[PDB]
Amino acid sequence: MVDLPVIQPRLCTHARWPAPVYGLLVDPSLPSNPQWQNGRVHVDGTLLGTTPISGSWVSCFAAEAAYKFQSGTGEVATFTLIEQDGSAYVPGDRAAPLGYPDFSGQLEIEVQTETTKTGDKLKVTTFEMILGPTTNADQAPYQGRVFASVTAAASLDLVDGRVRAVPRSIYGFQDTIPEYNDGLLVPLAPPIGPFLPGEVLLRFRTYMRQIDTADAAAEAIDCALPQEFVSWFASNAFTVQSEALLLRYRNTLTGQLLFECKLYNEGYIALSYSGSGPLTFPTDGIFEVVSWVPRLYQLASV
Amino acid sequence: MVDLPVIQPRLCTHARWPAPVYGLLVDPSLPSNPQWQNGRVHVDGTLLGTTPISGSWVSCFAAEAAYKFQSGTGEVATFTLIEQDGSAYVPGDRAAPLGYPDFSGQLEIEVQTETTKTGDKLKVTTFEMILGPTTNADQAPYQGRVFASVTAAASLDLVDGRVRAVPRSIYGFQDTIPEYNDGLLVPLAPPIGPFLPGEVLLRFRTYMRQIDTADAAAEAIDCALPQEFVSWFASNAFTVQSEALLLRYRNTLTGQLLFECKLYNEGYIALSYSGSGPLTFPTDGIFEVVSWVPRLYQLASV
Amino acid sequence: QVQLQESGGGLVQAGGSLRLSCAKSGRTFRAYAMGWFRQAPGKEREFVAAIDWSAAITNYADSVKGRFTILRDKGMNTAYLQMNSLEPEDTAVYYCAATYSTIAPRTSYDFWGQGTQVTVS
Amino acid sequence: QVQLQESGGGLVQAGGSLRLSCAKSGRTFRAYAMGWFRQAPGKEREFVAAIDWSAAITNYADSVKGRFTILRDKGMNTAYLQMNSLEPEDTAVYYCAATYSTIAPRTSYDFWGQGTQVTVSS
Repeated sequence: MVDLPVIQPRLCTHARWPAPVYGLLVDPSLPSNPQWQNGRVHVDGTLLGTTPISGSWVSCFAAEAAYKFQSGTGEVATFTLIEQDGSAYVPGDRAAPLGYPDFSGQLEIEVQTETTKTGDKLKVTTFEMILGPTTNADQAPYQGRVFASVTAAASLDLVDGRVRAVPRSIYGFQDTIPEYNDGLLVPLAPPIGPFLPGEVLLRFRTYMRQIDTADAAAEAIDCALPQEFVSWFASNAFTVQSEALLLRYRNTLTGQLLFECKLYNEGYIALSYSGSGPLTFPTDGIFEVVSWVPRLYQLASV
Repeated sequence: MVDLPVIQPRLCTHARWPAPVYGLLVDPSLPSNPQWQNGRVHVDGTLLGTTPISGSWVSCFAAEAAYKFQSGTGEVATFTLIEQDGSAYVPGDRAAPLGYPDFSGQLEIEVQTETTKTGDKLKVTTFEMILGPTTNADQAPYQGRVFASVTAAASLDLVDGRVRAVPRSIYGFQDTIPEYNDGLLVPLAPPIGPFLPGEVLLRFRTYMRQIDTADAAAEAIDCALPQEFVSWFASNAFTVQSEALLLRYRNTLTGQLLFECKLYNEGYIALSYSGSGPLTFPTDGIFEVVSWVPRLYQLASV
Repeated sequence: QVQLQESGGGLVQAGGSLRLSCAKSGRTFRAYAMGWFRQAPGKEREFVAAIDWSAAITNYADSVKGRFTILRDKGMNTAYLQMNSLEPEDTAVYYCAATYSTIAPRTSYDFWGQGTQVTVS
Repeated sequence: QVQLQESGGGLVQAGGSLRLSCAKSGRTFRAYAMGWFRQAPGKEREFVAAIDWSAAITNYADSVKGRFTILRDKGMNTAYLQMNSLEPEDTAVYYCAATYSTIAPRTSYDFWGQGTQVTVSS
């Protein structure tokens, strides 16, 4: 039978930004049917979109990097993408290499660089890269090419070589898919859904290192499942008996029910909630599988 | 009965530094019984040392930061450690908060900062932090207090607040435990072992973003198990029947055996190898559980 | 190459309204502020208003605060200057400019539009 | 506060060896280079040798190359100058210094020893 890992949400890894899960909530004021490409897996272990098995791949990419200096722009990096295991990136039935960011804004990335200009020879260099929207850098990760740059008074004298770019911070974050193919079509995991009337998406929330105004809120990003649940479905071989699983999220010490929900076999969780504003949950419970249930199974309201 | 997640090593997360597993090897020329504090778990699910469940916690820490400028030194950060889920850190029966680095050298770290200066008000600031050895900064992560600094001509005018430090790079890496308690003793997970005569540690290897001279090798760091194995044992409630599990590492495609090994129930893997130099293995195989075997089970030589 | 195309200048009476707009075209390689400068005859190019790439930060010249509003969509290539309560002292060529930045700077812009004449009675 | 303590200074015959040692004590807040400078009577303070915190990078003055070696263990608080084939022109007060760096600089050292006299008699 299908089971779940015995891990409290607060001890889990986020599936869209490489950080701890800090929050668990529903918020029907937010887009109901997001088209996230990471954190997407079927109960049967079928990965959707750019979803990787390893949490360390999330919001990262690998590449053959080529550097040039262009006065008035600065140091420009052209990244020829490969998959993070070093295997060749081949345009296929998904938007980008596995783990490639699935949100918009400007990412500060860090890469191992080698310089000939004298000081440290191997070091780590920060670049700025626009994920989206369009009318910026004409990114084409679908075709294996993306662009980043940083202000420099003169050439950094960087040597061409292999990098794995990892995320430092987000500026002008927006939760809409990035520019995957310079305005052209790409294969996308479908919008999350559908939901019964009165059902809403359960969100696993983390907070992103940001560049913002002195008074900004923590920058929230949500996913359908923590990364441990993603790898669990992918590294297991479950047999799907019905459209959904009834889960009960319970206090770990007492067994007190906090809420019941449905894991649709397409990899998203619904609660029955009729309020208009956000409702948060303790992050120190455990999800238990109760039973296969049909699509139309009516949950106890929260 | 015990099973393992069906994941090739090359698609797994490293358990001591937050990066992909790139290499799988034995090397008798290296320390035989390393005292690693991260990536330590029992087959029965007991976490050892500072080992976190989440890969995002590895080589990171959370703290209340207090910053000061000191003419001649630069900006100084005093970090009062918390556990990475935001709960209080209390000195107990391990060296440090969960996921604290278990190696030595100077770690460049990144933290969310807030400044009152003009320009970016929330931004990410890089600091340099000595992990070890002792005779440097008098670090006491065991007691909940560590120090970092960065060169500045003037005060960075940083506001005190909560941070999660994540690693940018390593300088002067050395794979020995860091300064946990200002040169004093701390509770430690024991050395990895023991091995029968002829048995050697299987190493899962990644490479660290580094600061070095032009002609440095990639900076290798080894762990006993990938993080997906660590969370798998911790999230399962496996009954231990004898000292070791016989595993077979097989070519996914051809079904060919590459080697057999013992997963000792104390959370490390042994091969029988009598060479004196390193022997690397393909990273695209699958580990399968054959059975429970006694301590004295004799592996076929590799 | 970065080009900035302006619309919406011309002649207006004292106390009236105009809306300038500016469209950035050409490939850029990181975030950029959009801004308005102006030059009256015999005077230097002076700062009017600017908005960061995220569209969350605005700076204004003291002489226009409360009268002018700069608008922009997050990450997008079009900026608008809503100019209300215009006065003769506001007569100038208005220049759209853009510059690589994560803020809304008042100086040292790299990219320049053609200028549009604004004339108040 | 940060202190440097050096020793091993004495009198030796031309073509002799001498070994200087230095130890840093007190709290430092990031990696630090350790170096040797010298100052003969009347003349100006000159660079001799330096070694980075990782103990992988060394810089030497041209006048001491193939004669003097600077030694250190990665991350550790002691540096050594093995002074071989000593000549009367090497006579001076030898000062230990340390400075915040990931390399082996030649100038701008923040921390200074009290110095030790080396005298080479022809």
